[PDB]
Amino acid sequence: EYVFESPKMKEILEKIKKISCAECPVLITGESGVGKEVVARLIHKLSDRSKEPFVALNVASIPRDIFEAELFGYEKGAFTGAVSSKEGFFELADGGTLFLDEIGELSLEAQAKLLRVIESGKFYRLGGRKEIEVNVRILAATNRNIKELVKEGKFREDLYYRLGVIEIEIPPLRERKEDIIPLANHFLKKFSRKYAKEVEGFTKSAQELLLSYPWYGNVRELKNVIERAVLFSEGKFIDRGELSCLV
Amino acid sequence: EEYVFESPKMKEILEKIKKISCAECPVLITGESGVGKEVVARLIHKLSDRSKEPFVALNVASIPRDIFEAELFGYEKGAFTGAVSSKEGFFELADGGTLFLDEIGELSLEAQAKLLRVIESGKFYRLGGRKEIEVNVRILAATNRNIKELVKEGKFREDLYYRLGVIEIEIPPLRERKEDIIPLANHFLKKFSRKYAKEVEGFTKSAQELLLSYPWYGNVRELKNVIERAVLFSEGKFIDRGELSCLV
Amino acid sequence: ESPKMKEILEKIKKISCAECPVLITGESGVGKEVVARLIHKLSDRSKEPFVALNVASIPRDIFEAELFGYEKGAFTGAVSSKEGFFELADGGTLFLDEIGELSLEAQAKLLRVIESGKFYRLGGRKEIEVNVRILAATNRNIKELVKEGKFREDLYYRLGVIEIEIPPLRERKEDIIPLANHFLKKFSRKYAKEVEGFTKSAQELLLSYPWYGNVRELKNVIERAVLFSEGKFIDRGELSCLV
Amino acid sequence: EEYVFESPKMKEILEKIKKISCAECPVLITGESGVGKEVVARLIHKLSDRSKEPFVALNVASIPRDIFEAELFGYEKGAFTGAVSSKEGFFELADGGTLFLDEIGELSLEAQAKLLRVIESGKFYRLGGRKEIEVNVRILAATNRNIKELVKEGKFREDLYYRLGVIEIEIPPLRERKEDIIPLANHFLKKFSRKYAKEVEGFTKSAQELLLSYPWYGNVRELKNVIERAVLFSEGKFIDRGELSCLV
Amino acid sequence: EEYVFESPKMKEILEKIKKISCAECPVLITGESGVGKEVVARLIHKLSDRSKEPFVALNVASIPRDIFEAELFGYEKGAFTGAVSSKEGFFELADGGTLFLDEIGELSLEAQAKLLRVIESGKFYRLGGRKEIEVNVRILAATNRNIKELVKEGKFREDLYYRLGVIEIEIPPLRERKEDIIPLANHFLKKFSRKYAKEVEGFTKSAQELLLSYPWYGNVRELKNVIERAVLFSEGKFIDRGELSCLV
Amino acid sequence: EEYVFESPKMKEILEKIKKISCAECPVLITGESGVGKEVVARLIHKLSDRSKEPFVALNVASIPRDIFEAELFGYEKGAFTGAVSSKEGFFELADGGTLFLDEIGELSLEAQAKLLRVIESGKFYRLGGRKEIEVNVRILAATNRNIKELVKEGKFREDLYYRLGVIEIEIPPLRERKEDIIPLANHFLKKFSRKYAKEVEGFTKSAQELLLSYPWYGNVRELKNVIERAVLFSEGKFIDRGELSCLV
Amino acid sequence: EYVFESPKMKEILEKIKKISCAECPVLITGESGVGKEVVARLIHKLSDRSKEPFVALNVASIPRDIFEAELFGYEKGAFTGAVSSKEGFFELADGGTLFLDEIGELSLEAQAKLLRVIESGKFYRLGGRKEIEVNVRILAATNRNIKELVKEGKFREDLYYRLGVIEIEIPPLRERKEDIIPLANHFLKKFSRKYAKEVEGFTKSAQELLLSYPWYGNVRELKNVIERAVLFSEGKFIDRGELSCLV
Ligand SMILES: Nc1ncnc2c1ncn2[C@@H]1O[C@H](COP(=O)(O)OP(=O)(O)O)[C@@H](O)[C@H]1O
Ligand SMILES: Nc1ncnc2c1ncn2[C@@H]1O[C@H](COP(=O)(O)OP(=O)(O)O)[C@@H](O)[C@H]1O
Ligand SMILES: Nc1ncnc2c1ncn2[C@@H]1O[C@H](COP(=O)(O)OP(=O)(O)O)[C@@H](O)[C@H]1O
Ligand SMILES: Nc1ncnc2c1ncn2[C@@H]1O[C@H](COP(=O)(O)OP(=O)(O)O)[C@@H](O)[C@H]1O
Ligand SMILES: Nc1ncnc2c1ncn2[C@@H]1O[C@H](COP(=O)(O)OP(=O)(O)O)[C@@H](O)[C@H]1O
Ligand SMILES: Nc1ncnc2c1ncn2[C@@H]1O[C@H](COP(=O)(O)OP(=O)(O)O)[C@@H](O)[C@H]1O
Ligand SMILES: Nc1ncnc2c1ncn2[C@@H]1O[C@H](COP(=O)(O)OP(=O)(O)O)[C@@H](O)[C@H]1O
Repeated sequence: EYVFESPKMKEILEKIKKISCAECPVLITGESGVGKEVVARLIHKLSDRSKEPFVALNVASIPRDIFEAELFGYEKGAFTGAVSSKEGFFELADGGTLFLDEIGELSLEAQAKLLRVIESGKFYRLGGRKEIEVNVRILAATNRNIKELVKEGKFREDLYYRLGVIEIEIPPLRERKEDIIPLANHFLKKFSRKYAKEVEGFTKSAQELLLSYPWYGNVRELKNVIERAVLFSEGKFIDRGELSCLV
Repeated sequence: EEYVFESPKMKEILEKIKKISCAECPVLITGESGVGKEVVARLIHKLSDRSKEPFVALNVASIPRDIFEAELFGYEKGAFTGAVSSKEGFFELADGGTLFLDEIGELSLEAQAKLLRVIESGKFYRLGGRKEIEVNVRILAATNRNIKELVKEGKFREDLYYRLGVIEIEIPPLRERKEDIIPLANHFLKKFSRKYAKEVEGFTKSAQELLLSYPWYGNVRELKNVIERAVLFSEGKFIDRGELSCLV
Repeated sequence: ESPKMKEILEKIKKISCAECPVLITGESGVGKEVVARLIHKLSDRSKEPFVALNVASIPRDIFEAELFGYEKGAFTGAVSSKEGFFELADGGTLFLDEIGELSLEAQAKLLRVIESGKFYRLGGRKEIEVNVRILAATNRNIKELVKEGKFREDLYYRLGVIEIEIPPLRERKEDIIPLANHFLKKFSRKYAKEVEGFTKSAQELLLSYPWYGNVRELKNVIERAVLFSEGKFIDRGELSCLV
Repeated sequence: EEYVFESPKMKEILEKIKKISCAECPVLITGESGVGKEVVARLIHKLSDRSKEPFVALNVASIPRDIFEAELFGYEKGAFTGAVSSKEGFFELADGGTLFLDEIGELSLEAQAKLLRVIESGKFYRLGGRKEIEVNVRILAATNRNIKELVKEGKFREDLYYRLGVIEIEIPPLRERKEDIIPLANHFLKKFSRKYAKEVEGFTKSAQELLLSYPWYGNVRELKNVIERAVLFSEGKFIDRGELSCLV
Repeated sequence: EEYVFESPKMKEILEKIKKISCAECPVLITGESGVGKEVVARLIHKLSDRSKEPFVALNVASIPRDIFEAELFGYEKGAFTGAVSSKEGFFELADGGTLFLDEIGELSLEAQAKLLRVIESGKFYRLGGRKEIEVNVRILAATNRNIKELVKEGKFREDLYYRLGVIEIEIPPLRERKEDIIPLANHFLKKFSRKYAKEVEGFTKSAQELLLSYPWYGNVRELKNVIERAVLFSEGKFIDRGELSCLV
Repeated sequence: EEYVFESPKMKEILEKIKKISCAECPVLITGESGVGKEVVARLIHKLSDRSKEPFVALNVASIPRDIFEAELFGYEKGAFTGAVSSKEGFFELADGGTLFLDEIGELSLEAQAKLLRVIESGKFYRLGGRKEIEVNVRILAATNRNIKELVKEGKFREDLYYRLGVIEIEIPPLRERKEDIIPLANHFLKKFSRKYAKEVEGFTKSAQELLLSYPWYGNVRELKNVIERAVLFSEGKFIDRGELSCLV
Repeated sequence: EYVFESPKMKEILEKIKKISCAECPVLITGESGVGKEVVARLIHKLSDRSKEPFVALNVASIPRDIFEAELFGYEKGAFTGAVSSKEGFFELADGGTLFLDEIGELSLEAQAKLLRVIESGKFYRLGGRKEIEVNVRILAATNRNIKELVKEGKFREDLYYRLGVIEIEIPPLRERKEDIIPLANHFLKKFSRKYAKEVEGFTKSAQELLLSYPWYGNVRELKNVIERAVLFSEGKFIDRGELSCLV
């Protein structure tokens, strides 16, 4: 039950419905805390392979050394800390969608490998000899500006274009004020039920504030700001009171 | 007897703790050295649902940056010359209970990440390989530095900030909680006057005003030590500008 | 269908029935691979395997390693012997994409093989023997690198025997439109779209557009159009905006 | 055999040492390289309520920085390297007794931090261990460097000092306690005389003076050292400028 | 195979390569990339008292510095390689044989020295070892650099230089051996015309002259190839300015 | 063999030696390069209560700083990077005898520090060991730098200098002992005249004046060599102004 | 038949003869290939222990971190792999002449430890505990200027001077013209016999050329450049033309 009631969002939602029934890689960009994952997540549930696996893996939480192998996999002989070939996530999510967060953290080496896989659907295991071919619906995401990284020499130009087929720009909460009040209201519901609190909703005075806050964290920060406000809540409503504590 | 909270902003912070009771979202505590951060964590946990459960407090500074990512989590055998057994973890020891990471800013980028992954997934692996353990530990970070700043310095992962920034408590230095200095004074005095066996009863309007004026840069940490001293050299029941001045 | 590619299809044809290395120069996306991939199909060995490896998808140091194989502990971390991608491609054809990334050593080793067929698994004492069809394809200006001492002179020359310079799409106008269709046909065919073709309206911005990304960017831009396509045709609208 | 406390300050200190011994907070001893800082500590122990309990004393610079925390708190099976046995770390070795940490300023911020915790909690985890060890250690801190200076350079944990600077004892150099120079000189004279089997009964006043006109950059240490040197080169029953002048 | 030594100097070199045939004194060969050094080495081998013996030939440039010494001198167990049992090395491989070092210039310094010994004593130390390995190797080396300036530049050990150089052979470039050009040219053509099965027989005075003219900076190597190309793009029975110009 | 002390200060030392050879305190022999600094400690041995005990003489500079602590105090088991067995530190070697550290100038601030302990407590720990070994070694510290300076620079623990200073003993260059110079010059010419079987008995009057002028910066040693050469190129029964000239 | 028929050379030959009878260190300087090792070798053939072992050893071709251990030997445990206890070349050379060549390479700690041997004649087997005592006649040599080095702080001093005692300076052949022509004939004669060649000598034309060459490779270039000429030799002699190809 995810929210979509703003401008550029009820539009993106469409773009999702139209895309899903595709098989080319989608690229998602935006500031951390806008939906990227969610969006990617949906682009899956609607996709013709919704029932298929959704291997969503973070690129910033993984040692570069592990990742490159964690993803494509290895073969006895390239890893001196493990002997036995484990299938990379690619083979794991065979026929499924593979979402990589913060793409902008892929090795100039990983990226290359990636490209070859987006197009041929083929690749070699790390230290592999047999060409493994699979069926993965890649879903890039990132908070960083690729085009800027492309010039810095920190990212493959030809990898970007191939992902730029379907690109989705997620604008920050601060530019979807039509989302703050609905989302917030989502959250206030989640938590009010999660911590068994008789909290029904925000007051006008409060609703205003929520709309004025810049929400740097965006959707994320609001998620927290309200779990926090739900707990701090004393009566049935929330206004300038608990909120100001934060926002 | 009891503990000490009486100034408005703290009269408050106690409650915030009380409300947070029924929760488990990580908590980010911040105040100058000595302000009572680690005293709040401890209280948050005494109040959380898992009070009876363990409290695994670990100073992130009390361990060389190169061995933190070996003791917090754990260690998979033969990955570093000499391993008597894949190393357990403070995370694993704190499983089911609280894990109070003190002085967060002192986390290596590598672990800052590795923590994030465990704050969301809750699963972790000791070194290279995969997760094979289940840990249910409530994160409680406390730092005396300003997190936000560190974020523009790149020394602190932002996403890890907002993740711990679910509930955020900020302890104001003693010098702003003046209503606390005095009451916090007799608590201590009374404490050592016991442990140390001195007929000390209290302070003199003389000294009190002194205390209530001193800035206490190691707020409360200082106030505790200062007074532990002032009691040791006590002859008369009361303590005045005399025993404090030559010290403060 | 072109002023230079309808010609190249002949050099390829007049070559395939050969056995020496074929350099393939041109910007990113012209078809450097396709050509080679092709060159193979027409080669006396097209029935053999076509090992295709992206020089830059494997860490510099760890290359000669892979590409030429090593024995047991011939170095840092090598548990058990391995086969050089070359060997894998014995009899078949090897395609080294972006020859520009080969360490001055890899080059050094490459050459010797291309000139003797014999080499030494990295850290090996028996000389292995092979017959492989080398298909090099960079997008850089080797001749420069050579000067900047960033590439071996002699290596170039030996590869430069059969050089096939693929000009961009901004120099093959003849190919912009025929291709654009080829993509629309397949993309329409795949994404259940009732699209027939372009309107001279879009066929204009098309043949005009710089196409720095070459045939690839196109094979992309189109797929984007075929998706964001509505009716049966496309025009300045779809093509403009996101492109 | 005995001890020399005949100046104004020392005999004053020999009295604060008494008022303390019957306590248990950490005491920080400052003073140049020779004022007999250890001694003053060992004495506060021979008057303390655990005087029969052990007196663990270690030289903070006699163990490489890296092994220290490990040594000071111990470890078990495993650790970054070479750790293969359990060493209950010095601390425990003195549980109930007294720990003399020689020249603090050499501690690593890690150790400083880890220590500061033990001082207050009295509990700590073996490096690489999983059990919360508890001990009742009397920590006596001594250093020849100026801590406060160090705090500025950020070469020393602030709050650690405040935690040790409870009981601070400033032991001046010899060249400021003159009153002891001769009483002392005698003491060493008696001793080394006995020790080396000599007929040395005193110093001429020719010498009695050299000894007062020396800065003794090695307060007491250098004294004791000079004298013994003398008593050996001595010939008569009295030692005068003649023998000393070679040295002092 | 037929060797094209039909020039005034090359015809002379060959004699040298012959007069030199009866010894084992190291040989240093110098010339541009492709004037056929390895050839002249190979030939030096084929005419040497140890022709029916090995001829190991590695290209210093082909081996990354990380592994070369180890690749050339082998290593002993527990070598600086983090691997088990001892690997022999190209030197031993060439035992009794003739080792050919191509492009001597890239030889590391520590390397050149080691090499310097083997040339004298015939002994060397498996990387990270102790036993002293002896080998009866004939050394033929060559490079496309002018040594002296590397000796001067202090990039190439001096003494070393004066050690191989017992016998030195200068292989001029093609541009100074026009007498080889044409003959070479044919042999190549005859060789390719066959291998590829064509009807082409020779070159026209038209082209013959272009060939004699061209500078040939890729030396013989480019020749063999430029022609292999022609023989490829050959239609008629004779190759003339027509094809030769479409390239060179 | 033959001692040589006819000179005011030498002769005085020789006595300082003797008065000392009845004590087990640390003798900090001071002095230039080749002023007999060794002989002196060898002598302070031949006359000590343990002249029969071992005289362990180890050059604190012929042993690399990292392995120093190793060989000195000793090692336990696989403690450091390259440990295979339980080996005995040098101290132990000389247990009941004398450990003569030639030039404590080069002592890792750790060694120095770790050296102190041994000096006083007579006990020490084997690097990486748990047991506290104890020995009674007579330490003969022979530097040749100005310790006091090093102490300033910080390059020498201050309390170490004071623990070896108990009997400092300067040693005057040869330029400040013209008395020995010619005796020595003779004590040698003899030996070497014998050893090399030369019919040379002594120097001319001319000669000896030089042997007096010359400032022998290389001192006694300096002389020894220089006479040996002389004795060797010697012709007549006399070595005159000449022989000692073109070499001085 | 070793050559010594010129001024400074016939002179040094007299210094060698007197020396030999003497077990003292002897330093040897000169450019690469003047005869240092030859001299070092003669000082031994003439010493009162010529019948003894002459441990010549190349310092540069020996892993710096093994030298000492090689030199002084080691006792078990000395390092990982120290199974038994080997005994350095010193004990190898005992009773005779060891000969470090190019001294300037010893490590500081090496030069130190080296020293005490010169004086005491004792040294400690790496990680050893007993004093090993040998009777070796060190015969250092070098090509670098030690003096200059000491300054830089690369080479201990005492060791410098300790060896300085009898220092021998071999002069470049570019100053021993009198030796040239003689060396040549001895050389030609040699190879001319090793390869069964009809060579008898050189022509005035040749000779003059010789004596005109700087011989940067001093005596050790002349040795090659004659083996070369002796081979390429056609008739009975050798003139400008054959040596010009080299010189
Ligand atoms: N559009 C949305 N509607 C409701 N909740 C959302 C929405 N977007 C994000 N969230 C919530 O906010 C958090 C931010 O999630 P995420 O998708 O990972 O952000 P990002 O854009 O950085 O990838 C999620 O845990 C999710 O539950
Ligand atoms: N509000 C308080 N009431 C009573 N004691 C307190 C209070 N705050 C701090 N203290 C005392 O002050 C000391 C400093 O505690 P701590 O919170 O751990 O420091 P920090 O805030 O830097 O982590 C504790 O030993 C505790 O007993
Ligand atoms: N001549 C062509 N005909 C049809 N499609 C082409 C042609 N040339 C290139 N393409 C398309 O453009 C892409 C360029 O591919 P590739 O072989 O990798 O060339 P390059 O190595 O120059 O980038 C291919 O995926 C292919 O579908
Ligand atoms: N007041 C004193 N009376 C007798 N001896 C003393 C006195 N003070 C110091 N000493 C002696 O002086 C030397 C200095 O000792 P120490 O306590 O270790 O000083 P510090 O720790 O300041 O360097 C010791 O031998 C000690 O026993
Ligand atoms: N004299 C010659 N006769 C016939 N072929 C030659 C001759 N010289 C060189 N070649 C050929 O020319 C190419 C250049 O070879 P190579 O000996 O490796 O040159 P270089 O060592 O100078 O780099 C080789 O393929 C070789 O077979
Ligand atoms: N007093 C002396 N009488 C005879 N020989 C001496 C005397 N003092 C020193 N020597 C000789 O001088 C040399 C220098 O010896 P040493 O004591 O080791 O110098 P230092 O220890 O100062 O560096 C030795 O050969 C030693 O035998
Ligand atoms: N005086 C000489 N008499 C005969 N041969 C000599 C003489 N000097 C040098 N040589 C020869 O020249 C070569 C150079 O020898 P060497 O002394 O080792 O040079 P370096 O000065 O570098 O040590 C030797 O192999 C030797 O045969």
